[PDB]
Amino acid sequence: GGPGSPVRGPGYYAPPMEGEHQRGYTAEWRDLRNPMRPPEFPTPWERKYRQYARGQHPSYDMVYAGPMPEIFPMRRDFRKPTRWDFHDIEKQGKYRTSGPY
Amino acid sequence: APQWDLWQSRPRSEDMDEALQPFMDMPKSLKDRRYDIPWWANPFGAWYLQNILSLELLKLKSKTNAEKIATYRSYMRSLASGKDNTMSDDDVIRNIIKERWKTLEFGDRNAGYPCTFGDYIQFLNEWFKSLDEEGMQRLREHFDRRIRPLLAVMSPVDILWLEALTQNSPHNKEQLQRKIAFQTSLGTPEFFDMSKRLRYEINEDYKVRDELGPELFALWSKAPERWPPERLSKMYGLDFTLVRKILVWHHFKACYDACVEPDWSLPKRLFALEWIRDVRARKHGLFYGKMRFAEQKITFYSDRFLFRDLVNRREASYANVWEMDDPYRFLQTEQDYEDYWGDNYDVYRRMFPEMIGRTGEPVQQYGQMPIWAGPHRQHANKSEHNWMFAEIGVNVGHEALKKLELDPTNEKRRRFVIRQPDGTLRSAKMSEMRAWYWKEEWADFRFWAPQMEWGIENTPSQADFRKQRRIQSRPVKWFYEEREVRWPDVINAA
Amino acid sequence: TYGPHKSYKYTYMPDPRKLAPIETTQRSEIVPQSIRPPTSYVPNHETFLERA
Amino acid sequence: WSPRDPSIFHETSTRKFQDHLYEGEPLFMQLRQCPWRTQAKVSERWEMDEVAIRYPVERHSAHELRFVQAREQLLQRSFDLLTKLEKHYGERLLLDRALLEE
Amino acid sequence: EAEKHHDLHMFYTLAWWKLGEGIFGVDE
Amino acid sequence: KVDSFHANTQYQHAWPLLSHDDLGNSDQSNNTKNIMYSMYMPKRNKGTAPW
Amino acid sequence: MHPRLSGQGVFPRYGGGWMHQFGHVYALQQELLNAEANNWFRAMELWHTARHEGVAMNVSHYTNILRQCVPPTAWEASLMVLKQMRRENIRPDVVGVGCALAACADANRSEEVEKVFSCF
Amino acid sequence: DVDAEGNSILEPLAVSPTSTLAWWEKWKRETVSKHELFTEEGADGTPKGETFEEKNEALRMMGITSSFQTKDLVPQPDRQKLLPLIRREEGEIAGSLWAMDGGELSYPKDGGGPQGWGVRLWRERQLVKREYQKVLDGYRPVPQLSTLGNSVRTAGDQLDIERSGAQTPGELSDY
Amino acid sequence: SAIKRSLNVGVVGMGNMGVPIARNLGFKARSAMYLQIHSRALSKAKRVCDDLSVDGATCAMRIHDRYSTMTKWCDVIVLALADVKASRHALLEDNESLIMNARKGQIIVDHTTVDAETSRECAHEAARRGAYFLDAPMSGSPRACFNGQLLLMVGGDAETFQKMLPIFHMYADNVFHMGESGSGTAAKMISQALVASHNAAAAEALSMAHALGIEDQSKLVQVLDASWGSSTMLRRNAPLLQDLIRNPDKTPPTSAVSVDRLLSDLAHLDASLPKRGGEDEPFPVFDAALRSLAAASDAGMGDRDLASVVHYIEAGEAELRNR
Amino acid sequence: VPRIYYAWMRPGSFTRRRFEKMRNPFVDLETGTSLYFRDTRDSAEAIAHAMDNAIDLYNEYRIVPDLYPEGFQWKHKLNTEYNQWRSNTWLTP
Amino acid sequence: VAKLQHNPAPTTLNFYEKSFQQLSDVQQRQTGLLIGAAVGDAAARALDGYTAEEVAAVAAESGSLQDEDEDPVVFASVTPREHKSGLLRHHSYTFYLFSQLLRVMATSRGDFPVQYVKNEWVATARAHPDCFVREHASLLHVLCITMQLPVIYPWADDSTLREYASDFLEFLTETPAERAVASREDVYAYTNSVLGVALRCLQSNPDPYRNAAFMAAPGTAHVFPDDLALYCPPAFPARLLESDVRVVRECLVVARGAASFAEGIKAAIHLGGPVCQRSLIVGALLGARMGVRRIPISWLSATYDHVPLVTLALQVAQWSWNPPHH
Amino acid sequence: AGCRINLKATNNPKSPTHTVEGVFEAVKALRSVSEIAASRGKVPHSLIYNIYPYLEEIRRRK
Repeated sequence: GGPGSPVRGPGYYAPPMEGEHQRGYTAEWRDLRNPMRPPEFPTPWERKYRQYARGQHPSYDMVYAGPMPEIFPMRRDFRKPTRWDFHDIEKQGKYRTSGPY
Repeated sequence: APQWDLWQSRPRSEDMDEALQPFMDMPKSLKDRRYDIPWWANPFGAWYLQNILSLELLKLKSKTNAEKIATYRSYMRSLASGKDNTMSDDDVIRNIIKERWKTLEFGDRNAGYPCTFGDYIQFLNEWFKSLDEEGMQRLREHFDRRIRPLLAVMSPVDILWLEALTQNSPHNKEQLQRKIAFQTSLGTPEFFDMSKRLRYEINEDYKVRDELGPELFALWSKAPERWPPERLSKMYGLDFTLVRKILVWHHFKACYDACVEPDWSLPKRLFALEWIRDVRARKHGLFYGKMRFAEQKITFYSDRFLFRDLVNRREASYANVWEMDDPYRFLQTEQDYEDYWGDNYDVYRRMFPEMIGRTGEPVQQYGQMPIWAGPHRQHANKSEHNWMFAEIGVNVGHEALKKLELDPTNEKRRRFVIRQPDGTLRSAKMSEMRAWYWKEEWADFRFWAPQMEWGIENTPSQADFRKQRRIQSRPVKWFYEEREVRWPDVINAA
Repeated sequence: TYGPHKSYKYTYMPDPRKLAPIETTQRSEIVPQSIRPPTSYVPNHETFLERA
Repeated sequence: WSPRDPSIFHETSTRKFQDHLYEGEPLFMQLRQCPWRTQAKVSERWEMDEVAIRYPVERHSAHELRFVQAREQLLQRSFDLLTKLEKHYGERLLLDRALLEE
Repeated sequence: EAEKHHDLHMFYTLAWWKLGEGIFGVDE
Repeated sequence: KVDSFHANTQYQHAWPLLSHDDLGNSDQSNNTKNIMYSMYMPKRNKGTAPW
Repeated sequence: MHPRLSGQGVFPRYGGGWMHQFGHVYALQQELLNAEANNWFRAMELWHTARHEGVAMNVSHYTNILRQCVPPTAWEASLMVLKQMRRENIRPDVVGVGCALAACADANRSEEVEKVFSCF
Repeated sequence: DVDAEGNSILEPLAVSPTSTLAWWEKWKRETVSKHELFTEEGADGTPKGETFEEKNEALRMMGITSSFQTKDLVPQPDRQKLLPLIRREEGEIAGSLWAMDGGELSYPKDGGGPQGWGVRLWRERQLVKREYQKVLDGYRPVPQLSTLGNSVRTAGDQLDIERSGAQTPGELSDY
Repeated sequence: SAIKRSLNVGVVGMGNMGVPIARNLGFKARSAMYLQIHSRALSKAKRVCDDLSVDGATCAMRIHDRYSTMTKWCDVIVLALADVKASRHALLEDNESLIMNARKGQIIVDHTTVDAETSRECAHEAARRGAYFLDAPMSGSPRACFNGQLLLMVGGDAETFQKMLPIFHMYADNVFHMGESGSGTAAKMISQALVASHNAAAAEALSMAHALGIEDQSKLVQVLDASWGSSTMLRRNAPLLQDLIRNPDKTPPTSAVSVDRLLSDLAHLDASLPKRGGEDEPFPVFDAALRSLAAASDAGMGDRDLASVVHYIEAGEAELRNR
Repeated sequence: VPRIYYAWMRPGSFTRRRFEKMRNPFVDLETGTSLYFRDTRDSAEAIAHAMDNAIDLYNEYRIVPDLYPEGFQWKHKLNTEYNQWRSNTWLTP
Repeated sequence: VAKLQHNPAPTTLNFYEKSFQQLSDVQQRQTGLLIGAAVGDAAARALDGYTAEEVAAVAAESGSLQDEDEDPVVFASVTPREHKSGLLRHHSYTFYLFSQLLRVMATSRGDFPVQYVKNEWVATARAHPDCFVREHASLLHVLCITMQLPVIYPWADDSTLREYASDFLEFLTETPAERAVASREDVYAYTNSVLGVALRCLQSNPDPYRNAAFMAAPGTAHVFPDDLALYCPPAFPARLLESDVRVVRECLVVARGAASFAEGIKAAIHLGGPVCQRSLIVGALLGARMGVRRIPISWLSATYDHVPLVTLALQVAQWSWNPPHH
Repeated sequence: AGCRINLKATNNPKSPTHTVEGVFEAVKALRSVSEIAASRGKVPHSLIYNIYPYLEEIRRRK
């Protein structure tokens, strides 16, 4: 990533790494897309959050409110100028259309 | 008048839509030539008077009615046995009625026949026109119960043959008799016998509705705490959905058959979860889909601790939560009940995913800092609009920390503020605070926290910055005034 | 009723905020617009304008 | 702003007071200004407290006393206005003059 | 335009009494 | 005349309570017939969809 | 004069951790299951408060209630507790029944001890 | 008919007392209360009212005698095997079973075509024909004699059926 | 006792000035009416309901095609048809007419401008039935209905008028209680006569301006407005009148309020004025306006705007010559 | 071709069955459908080759493997059954 | 069911009307104690010094009433005798001293030492010397001030609440001249019994008065009704402690018998005497007993300092369940 | 399922039999989970489904 990027290694595979670099890339670096546990805290306060750091949200019966997807015609881009959207910087940008539905 | 029962029909307006295709095809001249006649003066009507006088006989129990009973008993005793007629004197009338219905034929009135196909068709057309919406619904119910079985079993050739019989025209009957295909394919009474089973199933469904609806309606309206829909369905053998739909339909027909508008809250109350799920609005030509999971997350079968957490949450959770349960005890006033359940119910159920006893947060107010300009500038800050400000920076605006950042108990809340168009400074309401984060569209209709288990598995156990924070909060008026503070020593009273 | 669903108040299920009322208030409610009378320096509007 | 208008129904229409929720906006009210008081030959503003809304705990007798005291000020103000209007047109407008004595 | 279901009524022009034995009356 | 011409060509009557999907699948009644249609949609969208 | 413990990191995950709308529930539950509590009047009043507040109570709450009644021998309160458990079909524990029997025996209510040692 | 300010206000006209809605509201009003209905709750933690005996006692206390005294009299739409089969394939047969105000009808379109009465009745005929083939093959019990079937009966077997009990063709064969 | 309920209000006509009333009631009901929408054409009624629903109402709506259902459902009815003949058909003449079939306490209001005798008969037979009838002729354009600015001249029981004020104030700004049993119809008759007279006067005045050689029509209107004589009718018709005079061959536009509308309204005045024995001719300028409007209607221009009188003043004078 | 074409037209689906019904109003859904997406345009020939029995627009493409190759052979009764599948114009046992 | 708005009816009557719906079941009583105390004191203010016969005379004189116009006593329009300034125009000195403790508690966010408010109270006393001498070391004054404390933690045992309140009672009973008091222990015991009564009231107790009598301090049978006094453990100020105990006894009796907040407050005022204190005690007990949603919203809007005071009560209620310092 | 065929390595990529032959060859080579699990000596669902006690079945017997 270089100067401003926090990313430290490629997403999935990389060249062979040695010592602390291999240890970090394999185990210790932040993996923020993990679905079972979030990134791990230092030693004295990982133990006391061990049983909060599993899963995502305790309810597995969540009734989906909100709009239903459109399957025909399928749109490619949903980009419109908006006046009161304070999340437009994030609403922009390509994202993967892969989810539960 | 005031009764307007079936003997003296309510007068109707002209230009009314005709019930049958040939009467949509009426020439207007012939429409006008039609004369306004009572119902019994119709040939078919008069014959039906001859048929229904026995229905009068079974009730109006006059001396003349007893004499007619005697005469009809004598006529019916033509049966060799006679004992069956003797025991059936209470219901010999239905035997004559069945035989009279059988012996009906269409021809010329002036001839030996009672009425023609045209008169019968006119009677049907106008009888239908004389029906209100309730009457039309009852007619369609009769069709469902009686004709659909026979019509479904019967072949199109059989229906055309019956049409020929009704028209009673010798020439067309002879043509059909000439046609070979019409002769061969009619005689399937063994197949037709399925019609009674079909009729029995349709009638038992209608019976479920019309007879088992009022009973469970009364029970659920009396004590919904005692007999809620799930217990009702389990103990009556019916479906959960069918019982709820029966209740809704009965209430709405009670409202519609009167002239009282229905309470739209009932489908929402009996289908809260389904109302949130399946009740979106749609546009033309978009073919919307269905979402099966609210979110993408790891399944609970993948870990022993996720499995235990789900089991504990389910035990602490309801299975079907109704308008009477604990989570709705905050609707202490009838107006609260009505406003929550009538409209904006989607808003209220979406304000928070989890189920709590608040559906929102209380608002409060802040003091305006002293304006040393004074009344020269007291007019400012009053506008035509509500101005909302939400805090940002580090330590604020993180989705992962949303529930902690807008928690009233947190020393570091996000500090939203609303200035009203009258200059008042107030805090934000839970929905306004929640509108500054990413959308969260889901609900939990069965977990109710207060019924969590405790004392078996859930037995929770256990620098001067806190002192400095208490100092910050503490009042500091003593700075202006071990020389301990004492009450004033009164001097004027000495 | 007009809609196919004899069970729904609104057949098209509009967002419950589509129906939320919009109140209003004028700047006149807050502050008035007084008019400062002409002075001997600018007795009339033409003098005001030529001075401007 | 009805959604039946194809220009208001489009996703990028600004004839709305919101976004992502619905299209258009049902009947709503807004108040314009009418700066034409001064077009009139005699314009005046009368300062009187509200009387038509009852205070949270007031009793009917006091709520009526407020109406009475406001009636007194309305009477005096109308008398002054009629005097100045008489000087303006020059005619006689206090034709009755039966109430001011009391 | 919603149909008014006039075929319901057209199906009544037949002589269902011939087969049903008073089919237009109450159920026994 | 403009209002007479501008008819409702845009909206459709809402979904009944227990209505099916446009593909015919349903929840709590139609099980193991329900199909997943998240893989037919385009891989990427140039702006987050309402869902 | 404060909830014994209330905040982040002290309550089970499956409940959603700490929901601030149920702080009263959590404090009431901790006071109900307070093992150091020895005021049987306080126990009865807390059971009534929990009854009103609709917090589900297990057999351990009743066990604590009964345990608080032995030293003073409020055998009648113990019998009322047992009656309420019979009414609600909450099966008492061996230790809870033993506490009731101890209260009655030390109160010399031999008739009541005989009756209790016939239902269980 | 008077608001706080004292002026008159619109009052909705009273509903007909003979209406079912009026009877329901009246019955809710003067009938007995919910808390007087049962004195003690079920034996095991559960409120009384599951068993048909408790249900009937409660209904009598409420002033109505149940038409379904025992579990055997209430119908059960699980047993019906032909109606569900026909419903699943082409649509509901008891159209107007859930109708209100003349809407929510599930009947075929009046325009004779690929979606009309002729085709719908032909397909229903096919399904009932399939079930009749099942009856012939012996998987299903033989149906009883029907009025529509009785209406043909060689024109002479009707007399035999009438002189006999003759509920089933097997009964007629034994006769 | 009764049951808490939302009063049922129905709207019958739905012509040009009928559907705006229903739209205003639907927007401003706030879930207190359960509005009813009657029309001879159920397609028309359903179209009104669908457009109102997609635009967004605050009340439920019920479509009606025949008067019996309206009678039995509605607690209050408002009827705004095109012609007095249709008003009679709906109110009294039809077999299932409302007044002839009115329930105890029901309320009926008519906005169509009908004859004094028609209103008298309607109110009398409603009183016989036990219901209440208010004759409430209205003035204002469909634009004014959309803006909620209509005049209503209600004649009937003060009790029912006071009770119905909340419903009137949803589509009518200026609502007056002229009295009872035809007072509103008399007021509307007088207003229509005055409108006709003032329209004729304005047309003649602008013709005078053109003849004398004034082409600054806006400035003339400003002078008149600030001056001692100026009519709302002149302010309304001034631009069109100049546009139409300056190019005499130009055909007048068509408007909702037309020469035939004025003539039908004034026929009721011609019927209701007294002194038939003395041949009832004491009103010369009113007669002259009637003459000019009749000439305009006979010229095939009866469906156009009231400003068409300019091209037919001299035609009316020629007809007078023919006497 | 739409992007959801395969989900729409997957054999045995609700939408595919509805399409088959609307293409031939009186098929037998259990056997009257087609496995493939190919639009062979011989529907006119199928209706021509096609009393009051179901029509299979894909009959010339269908092969019902004849069960019962052996067993009892009654002389007084044929080896065929009534209500038996109609062969194609080329199919042979 | 929504009526036609022929007049511009207000959507909501009071600012906090809808905010009180968003409070938990216990929080409603937690807030109701404070709000009802304020409402009762503000209702009693206009008739603070009036004797029983004089309040009866006021009721007789104000004899014009509509259907439900109002009762002349609750917010009587009678001209008061003593001209005051600031908050004393609408509240008694006891409630003036009460509100400062409410504010200190709100900003403190839970239990706190008494030194946080010692100086506020002392400044109030220096500001109003006459009321300080008239109401200091009085049983009614001390108890009226001290009813607040339980809302810091609605369910705490009697021992915990009494040890917590010992400091406030120490400072409120300490003399300015260090000369003497009638009986510090008797005042503390009588205050503790009624404080336990209030704790029971917002504990949703079945019979708060009976259970508080059972657990009352030894030798404090007189404050309780003679009916409940049958079972109670045996053993400076201008007014006498016996008079104060009697007055508290009638106020607690009317609180017991009250059928609703307004009826109880009117009954409390009709007795006259120290009406502000009587109505404040009755209002606190009734607000703790039945929630704040039962307080007349018009009375809450009529009280002078409702807009700051309700916010303070909301802060205390929602902070009492998770003090940051614990 | 999903299938992709590359024919650019054949002498005549335009031939018609190639695609069908390739699809049928791939289907022949494909093995079922039942066969795989039977050949390995374990249940079929443990190779497809995420249930946490399946972790014990990939370890050896001890």
